[PDB]
Parts: sequence; structure tokens; C-alpha cells
Amino acid sequence: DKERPRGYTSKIAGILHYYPLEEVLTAEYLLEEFRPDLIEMVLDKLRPENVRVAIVSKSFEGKTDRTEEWYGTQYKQEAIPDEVIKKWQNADLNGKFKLPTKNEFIPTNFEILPLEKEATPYPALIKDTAMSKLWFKQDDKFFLPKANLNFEFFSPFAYVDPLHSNMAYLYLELLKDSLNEYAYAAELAGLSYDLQNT
Amino acid sequence: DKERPRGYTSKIAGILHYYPLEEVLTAEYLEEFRPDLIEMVLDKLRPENVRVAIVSKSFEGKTDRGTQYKQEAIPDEVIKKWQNADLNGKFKLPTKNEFIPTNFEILPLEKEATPYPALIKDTAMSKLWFKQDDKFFLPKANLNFEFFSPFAYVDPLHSNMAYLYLELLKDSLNEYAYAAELAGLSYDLQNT
Repeated sequence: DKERPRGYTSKIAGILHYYPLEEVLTAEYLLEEFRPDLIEMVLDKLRPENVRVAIVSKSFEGKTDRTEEWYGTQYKQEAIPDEVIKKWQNADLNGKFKLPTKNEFIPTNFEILPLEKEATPYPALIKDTAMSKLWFKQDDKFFLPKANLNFEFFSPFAYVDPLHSNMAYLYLELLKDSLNEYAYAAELAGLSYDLQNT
Repeated sequence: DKERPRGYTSKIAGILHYYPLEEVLTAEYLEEFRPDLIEMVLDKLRPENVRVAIVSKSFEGKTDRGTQYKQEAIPDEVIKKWQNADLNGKFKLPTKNEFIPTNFEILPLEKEATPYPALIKDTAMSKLWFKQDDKFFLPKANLNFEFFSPFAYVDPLHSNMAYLYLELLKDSLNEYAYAAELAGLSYDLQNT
């Protein structure tokens, strides 16, 4: 997607200190050398022996003995017991863990459908029935092989009272939580979605 | 109940022709038991003297006479079927009306009585407006309740359901409540 000018200039301005002139546009996207030694090198730092762990919870309220000076934040600091460390350094294979598999959602058809004879500058209502109103506009500007599909589903029972509103919400949260595993590949593959109660 | 003047005069003087002056007020409520007349009238409620009229759209087109209708002699065979009615065990005389009132005490006007209704309970669930009668002094009362719910009128379907709900409830109470109604105790139940 074409960037907003202010962000584009700001971002590139930041990264010019790190990359040759010729590569500044692509340096953040384009991978070129496969380097398993560096990947392994970084993996070697993710070890229980240089770890820092911080837990944030209201349950520690009153159970703390230190105060950060500048903001007033109340906290406790403690050494992790070597035995916990030891157990972690010996983290075993579980098998519940697998690498992900091939992302089947990767798009491969990028053809831009031709602009219709009868194209119009604003969206047109191309279907108008009791159940549904469909506004449609074929892209005549951007010419990327993408689309946006938006739907409002209307029902009076979504907002009749507080209880029903709470239920609509919990419903949609549950649905998203349940779709998440399947939808994530798609999201990596430049396909995302947004689902919320109104 | 105190009568409307027009109705009182109208009702009365329809009776002065039948009763001595002194009894005319009481003449219509309180007098002679006449089992011979009751049976006499019962002897008139017989199939050989009966008139039957059925009103139905199902007769549309089957008529020949502003109002369209058909007239027909009832077949004598039908007369006979009626004349031979046996006793049916599903039919019983009514029983004692248990709803008959017997306590007529007029509670004395409370010290804290107010001329208009007072709100005597004001909670999240319910608002109770109350007034003890300080005028009429008959041993009667009226109890009115509005039950509010948004789900009664949220959409056409729900309004229909609220209604059918109440018709079914009244249809089911009807048998028991009718006795109460004869005994000057009635009720009204409807959707708003």
C-alpha cells in the first residue's frame, strides 16, 4: 500500500543511517542471504541464564517493598531460584510443539480484472432485497490485486438491553478466539479480518 | 354501587306496576320460588320447538336471499337425534360458590390517611401506590398492576406472543374465575 507522505519520509529518514542509498526502499522487506549461523547465533542467547521475567498483576498490591523513583511504581525484585533455572535449562521435548506447516493461504493469482464498460465513479447499489442491500464498486484507482468486503448485519436483539449487548459481544469474542488458529495463516498471507459488535 | 340517576329512574317505574310502593326498592333483588314455573319453562326447551341460526363465511355462495342467507327446514331425523339425548356423565350441576364473600367489615380510616394516593413502597422491582377508601365505605377494593417489560413490544412477533400468552392464560383461568365473577369478584388481564 502507498504510504501517507509524512510517515514515508519520516520512516525512510530514520533508516537511511543504516542502509546504502540504493537499498533503503527494500532493506526492510527483501531477504537475500540465507544465514543459518546467525539464526542459530541468536537462538543461543535465548537461554534460561540470561533471562529477565516481569509479572504485572494487582495481586501483588501490598505485598511489595520497593518503589521506582521517577513514576512511583511499586514492585518487588527477587532472584530466580537456581533450581528453577536448572529445570528450565533442561527443558525437554514435549511433541505438543511442531513447527508450523506450509502456509496454504499464500495467494498466487494476481490478475487485475479489467474495468467494466459500465463502470461508475461512486459505488452502485446492485442488489436491493428485504434480506440484504449490496453496494459494489470495482476499483478504478489503485490497481493492486486486493479487495475489501464489509458487512453490517442488523438485528434489534443485539442492543435491546444491556444483557443482550453483553451477549452479542461475548458471542463475537468467542467466535474470534475460536477462529484464531485457522485465521492466523491467512493474516500472515495478507488476508485479515475484523469482527465486532456495534 | 350508587347508580347513575338516568339508569336508576329508568330501571325503576318499570316495576311499580308489579309491586306495592313500599317494596319497590327491594322488589327486584330479594322473592318467590316457583319450581312449577321453572319446569314449565324447561318444558318449552324441546327439539320440536327450536330455531337454529348459523353464521359463517363457509356459506358464501350457498345462499339465495342487506344480508345474504339461506333458510331450510331442519330434517325430522335430526329432530329425533336431539329428542333422544341420554344423560352424559360429563355434565354436573354446579357446586357451592366458594367465592361467596362473608367478611364485610369496613376497616377504620387510618390515622395517617391521605386524600390522594401515597407511594408507600418504592424499590427497584416495584412502586406501590395506595389509598384506603375514605368516601364510599363499601367492603370492596380495586387492585391494578402494570407489569413492564421491553420484550413485550420489541418487535411484531413479541407483541403477538405477549398477546397470545395472555389470551391463553385467561382462557385457562376462565373456568375457575367465573364462579368468582358471579360472586361480584372480577378481573381483567390484557397486553398493552
